[PDB]
Amino acid sequence: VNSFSGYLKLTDNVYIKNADIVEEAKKVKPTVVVNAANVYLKHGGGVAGALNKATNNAMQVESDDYIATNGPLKVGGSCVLSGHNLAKHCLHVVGPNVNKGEDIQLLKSAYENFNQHEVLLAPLLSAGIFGADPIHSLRVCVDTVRTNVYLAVFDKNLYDKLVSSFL
Ligand SMILES: O[C@H]1COC[C@@H]1Nc1ncnc2[nH]ccc12
Repeated sequence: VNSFSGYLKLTDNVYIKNADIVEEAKKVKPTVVVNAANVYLKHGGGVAGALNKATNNAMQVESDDYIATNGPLKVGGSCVLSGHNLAKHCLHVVGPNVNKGEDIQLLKSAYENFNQHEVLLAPLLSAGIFGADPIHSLRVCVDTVRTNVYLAVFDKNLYDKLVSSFL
């Protein structure tokens, strides 16, 4: 039993809700919140910009030190950093950005990072400003993630479409 509330159950391990991931994280304080990161951990917009803003830019400060030490992530890769005031940990995961020409096949590799954590609050990878089809992202999530994932979908219209089209 966990404290996630109001989710629709899609499969044995995947759950979904129309919610603002920032507000969800502040309420639940999950062990892991997933950020829709880029390889430079520049949290300018989308989910990343919103999560970083909610940390009063502390996420960005920590991320800049991480990059200065380690260099950029790989597309499809991840790193674990602090969750600040939102969660114990933030798993920064880089899905492919279609508006940069990146290979959508890397979306499966991106979701594989979730399997290193027993329970996660997450957005749909490569959705929103990353330019992928969110219906496809949900399909890859369900077919790749084996741990317990709670998906927050900000847009109500999109949430309803994802549920109604789910096979
Ligand atoms: O699938 C994501 C990528 O593009 C649009 C979607 N964005 C979001 N999803 C959940 N909570 C959110 N809070 C702020 C932005 C946001």
